[PDB]
Amino acid sequence: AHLTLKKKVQDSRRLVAEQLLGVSEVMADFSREIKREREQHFLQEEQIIEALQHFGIEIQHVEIYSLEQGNIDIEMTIPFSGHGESEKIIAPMLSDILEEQILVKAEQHSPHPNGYSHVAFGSTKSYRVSTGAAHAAKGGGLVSGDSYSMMELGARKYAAAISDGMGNGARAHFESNETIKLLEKILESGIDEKIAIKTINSILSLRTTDEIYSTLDLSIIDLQDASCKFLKVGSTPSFIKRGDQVMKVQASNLPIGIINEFDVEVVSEQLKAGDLLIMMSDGIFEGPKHVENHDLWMKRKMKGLKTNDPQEIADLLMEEVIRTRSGQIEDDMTVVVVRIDHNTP
Amino acid sequence: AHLTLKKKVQDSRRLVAEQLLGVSEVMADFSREIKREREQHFLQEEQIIEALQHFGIEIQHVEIYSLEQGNIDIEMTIPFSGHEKIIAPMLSDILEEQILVKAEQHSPHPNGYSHVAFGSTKSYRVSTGAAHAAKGGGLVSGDSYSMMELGARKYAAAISDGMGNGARAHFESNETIKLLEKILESGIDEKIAIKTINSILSLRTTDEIYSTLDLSIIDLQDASCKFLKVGSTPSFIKRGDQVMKVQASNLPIGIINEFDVEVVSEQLKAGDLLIMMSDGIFEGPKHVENHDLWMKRKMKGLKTNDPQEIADLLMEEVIRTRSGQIEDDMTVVVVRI
Repeated sequence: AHLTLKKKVQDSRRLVAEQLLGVSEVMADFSREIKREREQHFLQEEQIIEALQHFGIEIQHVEIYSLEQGNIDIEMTIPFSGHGESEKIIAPMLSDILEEQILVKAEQHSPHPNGYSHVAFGSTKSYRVSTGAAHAAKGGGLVSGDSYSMMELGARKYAAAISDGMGNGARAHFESNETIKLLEKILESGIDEKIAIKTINSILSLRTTDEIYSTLDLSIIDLQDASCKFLKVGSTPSFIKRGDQVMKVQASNLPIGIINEFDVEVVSEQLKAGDLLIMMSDGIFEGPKHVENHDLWMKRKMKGLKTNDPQEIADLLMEEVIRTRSGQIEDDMTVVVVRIDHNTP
Repeated sequence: AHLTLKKKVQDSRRLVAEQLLGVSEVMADFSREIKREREQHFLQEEQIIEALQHFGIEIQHVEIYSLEQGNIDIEMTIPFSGHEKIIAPMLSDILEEQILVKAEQHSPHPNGYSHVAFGSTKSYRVSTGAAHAAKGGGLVSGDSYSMMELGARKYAAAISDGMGNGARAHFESNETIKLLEKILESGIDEKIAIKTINSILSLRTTDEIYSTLDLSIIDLQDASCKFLKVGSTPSFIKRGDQVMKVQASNLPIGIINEFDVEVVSEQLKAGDLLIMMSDGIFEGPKHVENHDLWMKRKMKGLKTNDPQEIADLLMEEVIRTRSGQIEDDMTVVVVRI
């Protein structure tokens, strides 16, 4: 409730600049963070070659292909020698990485007095992951307004994202499918997840509307110690099932765009082997039209599930929401399940 | 190739990272370019207040609302005085454009009440017109266009195509122009504004990934034009009876080319007609070898200067080459000076 100020084109021009300066800040903040990751691995590489010279080990042949904390892969070649010397030179190799355990793969191919022993070292992963999902559209036809994806990023972590958006058929998929495709590439870079969401949230800021773009739900399970990073930027609830318990995780923040200041909060939970992480969109959680308490209804539905296969769990919950109606589907429905259990190699 | 590249996921993610550093590079360069203009507007502002002070009227309460080379608008307060001569030097220190007067003398009394406002001057009036059509002749077309004015200095016109189908391409075309409508509005170098759009739209590292673009910028200062073409989409200029075609060798939007986009400049005068079309109109007539010579004879047959009629009478004539069929999305934009 102010004056007129009808010469407002300049006020819009300089305001759009701050939108372009704001996103340029998170891009520069992303550039210095990835450069910091380049300097750590480079410093780790220098520290590794000095440690070899000092310890009584032979530098007959060496090749370093890549050195990420998740995907550790280096190759060496040393004289044949004898006994457990191929692995007791690895004890300092674990300590030089300071964080990761290293295993040995020794390929000795020289049935002659001359020494030709080629060896490769790789990272170790714990907790094997099993996946499965169920998909459904509002009209049950062709393409749904909800999009999901779940891919593994090397050895360390398994990712799972779900995006919603608008309710229209074509108007919501092209906007929801693009979010996951943009997230599927930014998460592949190996950047901090809390920063990766601000970077996606900044790029997708368009028109300065309310609830502009695709809401999203990201869950990343670290295989190092079976920890999870619950990132909710779509305000969609998620659940964890351990035997017969059902623990609900939720977070306060608004959809993707520039709807909130001071970005997105992270939520962490600790799980063990045999646990079941199920996620759904708003079409399943608010699916049944004749239900008041959607939290108790979703908890009791899982306690009746008597299986550990993640594929069946996604379907028995999906069709149970359909059972509450006369086969009706009043909204786009999507559910993703992930199970955790050790490798036991 | 080389080895069997077992753990390519490491080599494939370092490449995706470098793609994301490239767009982060032009974004930091975009920030330094607008900061350069913000330091230019600030350095000129300090240059203004000392020149305004040295005068028998004193600065009093001068108000500078905004000072970009396109929209110059400032207000001052001066004594009643009598017989605008303070604006001829005010135009010289800014070193560009021209300034007009707008001084209204309120209170016809020997008081010192007198408000004044100064604004930029624009030359060469623009006239617009376009024609729209869908692939199946339906409601949803794969081509999207827009033509808005950015203050006083320039009139813009963009056309994007993309895929052939109506649904898969309507989102990619509508998104390109909406993203272009915000990057051009910020006020930045046109050559750098294109590398900003193309870097953001780099996704999946495919061939001919996203929407091809056709940008035409008409400067109202001296009637110069900046032809920016991403996708080798031809355009034409009509002056009386001449038909000049502009083209560029660069490839569609994405990261399909290195060393960014070449800029093309042209000089036009009054009465000229800038027409633009997508690949659905230029390749409209299917039983034609030379699409350029065919399009040239069609414009010499156009006998009107109304930009709206030119867009329809050219589009409807492309339909006549077929049996009323529309084999692809069609879009044409006409601009007169």
